[PDB]
Amino acid sequence: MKIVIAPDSFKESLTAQQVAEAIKRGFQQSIADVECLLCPVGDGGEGTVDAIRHSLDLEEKCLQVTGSFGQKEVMRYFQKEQLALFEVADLVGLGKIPLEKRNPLQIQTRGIGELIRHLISQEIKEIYIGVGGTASNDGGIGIAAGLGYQFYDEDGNALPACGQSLLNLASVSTENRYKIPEDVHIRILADVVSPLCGHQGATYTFGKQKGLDSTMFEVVDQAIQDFYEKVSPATLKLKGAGAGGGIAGGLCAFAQASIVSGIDTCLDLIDFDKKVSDVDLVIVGEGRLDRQSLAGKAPIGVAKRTPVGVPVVAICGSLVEDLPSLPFENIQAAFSILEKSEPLEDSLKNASLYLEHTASNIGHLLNMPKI
Amino acid sequence: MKIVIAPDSFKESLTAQQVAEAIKRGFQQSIADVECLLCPVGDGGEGTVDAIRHSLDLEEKCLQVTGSFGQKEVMRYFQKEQLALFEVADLVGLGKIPLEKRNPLQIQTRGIGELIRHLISQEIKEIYIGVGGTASNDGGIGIAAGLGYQFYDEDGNALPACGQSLLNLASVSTENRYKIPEDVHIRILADVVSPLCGHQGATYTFGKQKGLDSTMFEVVDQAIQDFYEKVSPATLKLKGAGAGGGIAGGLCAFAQASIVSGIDTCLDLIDFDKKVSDVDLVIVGEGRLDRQSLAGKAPIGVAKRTPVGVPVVAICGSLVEDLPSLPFENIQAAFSILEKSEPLEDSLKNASLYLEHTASNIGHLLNMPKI
Repeated sequence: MKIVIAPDSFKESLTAQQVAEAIKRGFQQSIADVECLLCPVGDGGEGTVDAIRHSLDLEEKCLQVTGSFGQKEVMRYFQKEQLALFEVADLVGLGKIPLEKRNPLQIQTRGIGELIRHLISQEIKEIYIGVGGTASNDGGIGIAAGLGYQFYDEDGNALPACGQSLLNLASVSTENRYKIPEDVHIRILADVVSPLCGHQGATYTFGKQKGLDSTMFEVVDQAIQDFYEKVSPATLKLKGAGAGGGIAGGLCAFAQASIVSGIDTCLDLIDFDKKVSDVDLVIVGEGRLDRQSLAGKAPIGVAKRTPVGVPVVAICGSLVEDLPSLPFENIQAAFSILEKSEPLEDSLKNASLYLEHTASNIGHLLNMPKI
Repeated sequence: MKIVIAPDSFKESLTAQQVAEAIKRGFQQSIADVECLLCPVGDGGEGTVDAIRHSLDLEEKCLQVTGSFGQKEVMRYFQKEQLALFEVADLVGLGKIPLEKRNPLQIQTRGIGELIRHLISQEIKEIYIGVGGTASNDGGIGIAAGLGYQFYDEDGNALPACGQSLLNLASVSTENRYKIPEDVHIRILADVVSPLCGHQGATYTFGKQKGLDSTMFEVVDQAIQDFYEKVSPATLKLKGAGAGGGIAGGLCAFAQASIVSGIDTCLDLIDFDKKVSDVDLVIVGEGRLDRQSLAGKAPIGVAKRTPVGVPVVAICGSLVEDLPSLPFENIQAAFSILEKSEPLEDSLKNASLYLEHTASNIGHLLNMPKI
């Protein structure tokens, strides 16, 4: 019996790789003679790159680039031939910026632009960018500045490249703008269709979680709009241009990048379609399983690509009550790993162990005879 | 496919019968040809008699007895063939007395004695009594005062019958002591091993859980110990005698009652053995499957009685961390119905929907062809 374990990561608890391994123990502990293929995935959220890295041989490289606060910092990315990959969070990620230094309007992102230029010079044709888990809200101006663009206010001053400056933006020079070769494809793995500006835009949707008082929302969101009205108004219509506090947009208007399905892309990169060829069972999952995760998130993404006749089972951190009755399509069952009423932070902490227990219990049920 | 659903009750949530019906539903929607036999069980806790009545025909009878505050109350008991069962909770039960009048030392339990005498006068030889979920803490004097014993204070006045009088108890007259026929057997179904006194006795273990304040712990506990030292010293050694604020002790001391395994006794009454003689799956479970009291729990008891070769799946409200590795004591799998992190109060209310979903998910895993 071959089981393909393709879980997403558990937000604030475990990487997809850790989830997959915990599930594998449970099954090895309960089903004799069983092949468990680990195939951790991602839907575009932070960690999605590390997941792909487990199914695709890549080489880790580093590059000294401008950090989130000016000083030179080393950024990472992964290559394989003319293919490269990297997470924008590896530079300006929230998970590496202590709260004492959290002003989404002070953070710099140009370093991302620099990374791209070096990749092109290195003869790289396919650049997959992960966005998300970011702590910045600069509508993307950093990517612009990082690609040539220069800004000025009501006075011909340099104007520091940061979100805060978008407030005092007037003059804009698009002279020495870096040109991306037409044979180079940049793709942003998206996990959300949030637009640049608006109530559902980047500033209103993710501004609070990353140190921005609601008062500045209505103002900053406005400055971001004017900025694009001048340089690239067509970007204001792009679906997921809001991801990364506007970084996704900056990448579309200045790096000619396009935003694609985070999960579908990930699945193609790791050869999921081949890995599930002639398989008995497929395990799916994520931290919270809701109506949306069954709409276009990792879980359903994996299920949709599973051969006909192959049962799919979900093992999640938790299930919301607004879930459709199962089986849902090919998803035959869905389990929550929670074991007892306890604080949330204790569940997240024992998730690995809980995951194993659930895999074992499920295993035992499968080992059960038939009468 | 024959299934026997033998769950215990889910304290402060559902009766064993309700739990079983919810589980049944889940299986009737996930398994094509399911034959579900509901067999609710109890281990002595409040609700046990009710579970028994679903598998054993008993005529419901009433009796005008002395209530918990003096006035006349109508207690209930159930008789079959020379046999009778009743729960002490039906008179002094916690789930039958609001906190407005909640004063554990002011509650009178002589009504239980009254009922027992009536049972004997009805020529009943087998009496099974459940002691659980009580609201009183009188060490059991109420049982004695209900069986003939009389008490007097420091100067010689007839002291009222309640925990409080234990504090002014000066002397006890054993004259009008009611004599229990030698052909009468009063057995107590207890789910606790708590002794009468001490730091793990009736007062200290369950006194505050409802009523008594911590400041009066020593006074009441010592006052109770003095009472037995004067009338029934050995009873102070009986395990479980602490059940029901001491009522289990009183019964043993003044009614020549014995303390038996609640769950095991219950399985015999409902005729569980034959019910599962040729079945394929037995479902068990309770509100909280814990280790500190693992051995003794209703679930494991029901399990160890399931025939050889018959898989047992436990479905519980929650599971403690110290649970042994599966399988253990016939239990092949142990699920928690929990779906998400939420206050215990919400899980208790949704308990019914959760059980249905968990049984549903289990059935689907059972319908999957084996390899």
